[PDB]
Amino acid sequence: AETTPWGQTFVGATVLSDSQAGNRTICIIDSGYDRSHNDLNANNVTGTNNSGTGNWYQPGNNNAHGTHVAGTIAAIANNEGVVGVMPNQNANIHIVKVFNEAGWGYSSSLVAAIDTCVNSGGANVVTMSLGGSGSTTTERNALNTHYNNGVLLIAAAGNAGDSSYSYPASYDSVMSVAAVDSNLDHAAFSQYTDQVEISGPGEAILSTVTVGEGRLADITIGGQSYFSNGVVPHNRLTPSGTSYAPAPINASATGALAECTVNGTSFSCGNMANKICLVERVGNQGSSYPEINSTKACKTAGAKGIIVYSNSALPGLQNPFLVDANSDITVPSVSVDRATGLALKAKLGQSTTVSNQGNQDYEYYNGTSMATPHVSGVATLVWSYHPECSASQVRAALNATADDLSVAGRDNQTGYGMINAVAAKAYLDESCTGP
Amino acid sequence: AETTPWGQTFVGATVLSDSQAGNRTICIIDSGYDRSHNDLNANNVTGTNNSGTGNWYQPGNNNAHGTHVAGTIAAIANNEGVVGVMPNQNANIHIVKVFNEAGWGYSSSLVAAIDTCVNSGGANVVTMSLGGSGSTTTERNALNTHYNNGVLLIAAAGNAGDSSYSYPASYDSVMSVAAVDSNLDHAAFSQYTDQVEISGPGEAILSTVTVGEGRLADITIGGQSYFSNGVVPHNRLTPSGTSYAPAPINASATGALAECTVNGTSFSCGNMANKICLVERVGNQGSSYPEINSTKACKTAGAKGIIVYSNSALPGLQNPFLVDANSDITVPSVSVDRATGLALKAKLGQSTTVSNQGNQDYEYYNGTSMATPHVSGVATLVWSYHPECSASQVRAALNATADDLSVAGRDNQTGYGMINAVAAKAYLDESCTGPT
Amino acid sequence: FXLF
Amino acid sequence: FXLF
Ligand SMILES: [Ca+2]
Ligand SMILES: [Ca+2]
Ligand SMILES: [Ca+2]
Ligand SMILES: [Ca+2]
Ligand SMILES: [Mg+2]
Ligand SMILES: [Mg+2]
Ligand SMILES: [Mg+2]
Ligand SMILES: [Mg+2]
Ligand SMILES: [Mg+2]
Ligand SMILES: [Mg+2]
Ligand SMILES: [Mg+2]
Ligand SMILES: [Mg+2]
Repeated sequence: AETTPWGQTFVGATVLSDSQAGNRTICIIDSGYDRSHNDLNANNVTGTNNSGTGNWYQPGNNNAHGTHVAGTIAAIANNEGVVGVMPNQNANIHIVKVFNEAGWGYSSSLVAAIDTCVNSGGANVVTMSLGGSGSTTTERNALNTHYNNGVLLIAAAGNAGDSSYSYPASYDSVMSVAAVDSNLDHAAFSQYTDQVEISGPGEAILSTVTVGEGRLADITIGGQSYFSNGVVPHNRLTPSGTSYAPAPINASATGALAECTVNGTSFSCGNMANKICLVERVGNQGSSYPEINSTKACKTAGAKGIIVYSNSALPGLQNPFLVDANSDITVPSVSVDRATGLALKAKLGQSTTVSNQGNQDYEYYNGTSMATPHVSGVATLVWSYHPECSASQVRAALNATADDLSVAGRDNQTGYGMINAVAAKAYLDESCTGP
Repeated sequence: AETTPWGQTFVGATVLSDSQAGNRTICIIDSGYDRSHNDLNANNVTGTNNSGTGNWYQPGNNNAHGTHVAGTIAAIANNEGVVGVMPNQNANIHIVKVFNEAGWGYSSSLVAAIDTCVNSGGANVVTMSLGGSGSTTTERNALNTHYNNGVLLIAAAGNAGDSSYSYPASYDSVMSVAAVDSNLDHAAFSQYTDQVEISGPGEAILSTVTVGEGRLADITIGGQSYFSNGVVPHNRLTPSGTSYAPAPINASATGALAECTVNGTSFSCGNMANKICLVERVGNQGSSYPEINSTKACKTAGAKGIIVYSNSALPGLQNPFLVDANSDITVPSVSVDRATGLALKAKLGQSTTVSNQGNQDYEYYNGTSMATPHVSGVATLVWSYHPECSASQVRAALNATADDLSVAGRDNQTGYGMINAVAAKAYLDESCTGPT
Repeated sequence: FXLF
Repeated sequence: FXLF
């Protein structure tokens, strides 16, 4: 079975066709591409090795970021795993691996990596889910030159949760991409600046990861799965010295579904022994990490499994940090969006199996790095319908057709709004400058 | 006696009166102001303390940067020490101390410091000889608002010797200041960007420092001192672990003056035993630190004292690092500009005394931080003649009247050129928008 | 210079 | 955040 992550549907990639994408080339400057992955192996992908990062097609260990980004752009349609913006093995993809497990390892600069994308890869679009706080004139000039030469540059705004400028995203020649969740709400971590130009799916984004390094979750009732609805395994963290470290609980639990009622700030769980405890999330991640509150309420009650659903404040699918100071959550717990949580209410009392599984080939990630490939992927797809238009014209089309979010007009949190593939295409259908 | 550093003369501060400066207020965001200094005590100065940096008027130890900056702006004319851009005790100065000896110690942000300058200090001009590599929208917005609200913002471009952007200098609302030497040559360390807007004196700048923490040099012949010519005590560094550390030679040496001959890159020093060795500098600081070459040539020859003078490539007064890997230079050595070195040739054979002394109240510094106060000081001085013109108009006047340097037109190294007080004043004398 |  |  193949799943279509919410982000793919929201940006409109599923309704268009990448049949002509062979006329476009997108270069991914990131941590490599796991070419051995079943959802990525047969893509029209190439790369240019660098002495400092080994093989572009071998990310290495714990360096799956680039593979996740690539999956959002081109996970192959094949009845397994997921699908990317251009899933039919048409688009040309070029890989430039600048990051190793330890960090940046490219023998040269970002400018050099971009040069490689253009000169060696023939890139039309260069996507960069990375950045730094520094800026220079030489770099600004180099990227402006590439942009004016017809290369569309797109980069992540950053996840610092402040107004700081991250580069290359903050240069005028590059599209700064912000992250939003499945309810189109601004992601708390997404940096907000006057450079932020457009938004894309960036919270709880399911995609491909280096084989065996992923993790998934599931909820089953009546022999049917809620996987396609979006079930996120709790990103559990427990104390590890002077900090916190990942301590995932991968197991399955089965029992009658029961809900811990939320009244004000108090919980009414009753006896959850031998049951799968459904509970509404109290509070939200931002200045703090409250996931542990609703989760612990269930555990303390004796729950065998736990399902936390989004509250009205942030109804979209959330993938928050489950900070477990006392390591109390020793049972499998997951997160689902509000709509799914309310649907589960009608199944109360029925046998339910909740499960978290490790050693998977896919995983849910959060980040402006996840929003970026939705934007660059769509940019490439839309551009394939009108390859004669320039990068600046395509960029303008995306901005002009984005769905306005948050407060009316362009804002620092979401830019012009949510990218819209269908609308952008219709725009260029009239002409390279729109109607 | 009182000395007028070259920078003061070059920017026109010595020919434009500060009699009206009382209608202006310049705020210095830096490492404090040593109010006990004779050249700074009697200024119309105030400050706003911050919980993390003690008293603004007490820099503490080894935290004299702000005092050097302040001296360039307003060292008082009092027949002693030096003089600043506005030396007659007229300008109003407000101090905000954001740096402690250990580094940034302000309890809040740069924006908060600028807010204090305006709200508590009533600042018309805010000068910032500091910066960082990071930039934010909150900062950009806040500074743009202060600028449009009538506050002139001026900051140092940075000393990294590359094209990187240092902030606040690199925001559109702030004047990014580059450094040049006494020959108007671009300082090798001055960052070059498309934000660099104007240049000011930034190499071998003599100014006030925390009392007793300074260092000075002197050359005396026939009982007459060359101090006013500009004599820089060699900033000597010797190996310290995996790096280098300051190892200044503070002593006095007296002997007949003799010159070491230079032919291309070769030396012919002869016998310098018991002599003060005069030698032309071979090479210049930049990608390397060649000061040790000419200096060592003299020392090896037996010199008891050394005077290195500028070559034709960079004839201005230089204050380079004397990297002494083998700790060879154990005698007092100094640096003087080309004009001075050439003038010393007439004295060959005569008893010459070269001395470097610590525990002084003044010192030579290099940096875009030194160029910045010449620019902000001059901006304040010029603006005092036309207080009703806006900050934006004054900024435009400074740029329109700067003396073009380097290549024709504005360039990333020197911006519009060397600030010119007299020319800027003439521009505004016509109107706030200059000639029509 | 990180991934986002 | 240094002096220049
Ligand atoms: Ca698939
Ligand atoms: Ca909006
Ligand atoms: Ca004086
Ligand atoms: Ca020029
Ligand atoms: Mg941008
Ligand atoms: Mg942008
Ligand atoms: Mg919007
Ligand atoms: Mg106000
Ligand atoms: Mg600027
Ligand atoms: Mg500027
Ligand atoms: Mg006014
Ligand atoms: Mg110039």
